[PDB]
Amino acid sequence: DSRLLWDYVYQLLSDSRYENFIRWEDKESKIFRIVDPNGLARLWGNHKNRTNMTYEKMSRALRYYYKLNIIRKEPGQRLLFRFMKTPDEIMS
DNA sequence: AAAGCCGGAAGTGAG
DNA sequence: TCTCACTTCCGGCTT
Repeated sequence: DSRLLWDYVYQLLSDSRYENFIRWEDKESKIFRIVDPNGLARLWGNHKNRTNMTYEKMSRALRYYYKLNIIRKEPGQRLLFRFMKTPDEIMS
């Protein structure tokens, strides 16, 4: 479960030490913003012990989350996203 | 122009 | 050995 991207994103959003890579913008509405796409892509590649992980490839995994309706693009600003399901709902 | 964002399609490490 | 959750590559379209 820890290897899953939605689990990793939730863990970073709850740890204030990562506020400069990813952060809540409307925590009540599950709206978050990716602050450092290149830096966030390195944390993800390290998290899965992978090599040559890029944000171009990570964002494709986020677009894969578009199709599963886990997250969606929020139109307010660039790199803004919204969780459409809670962690309990994704595991359901 | 260049960089970013998109989705279709095939590839793959790990559990 | 097989499948899952991405991963890898890319043409096409935005910004």
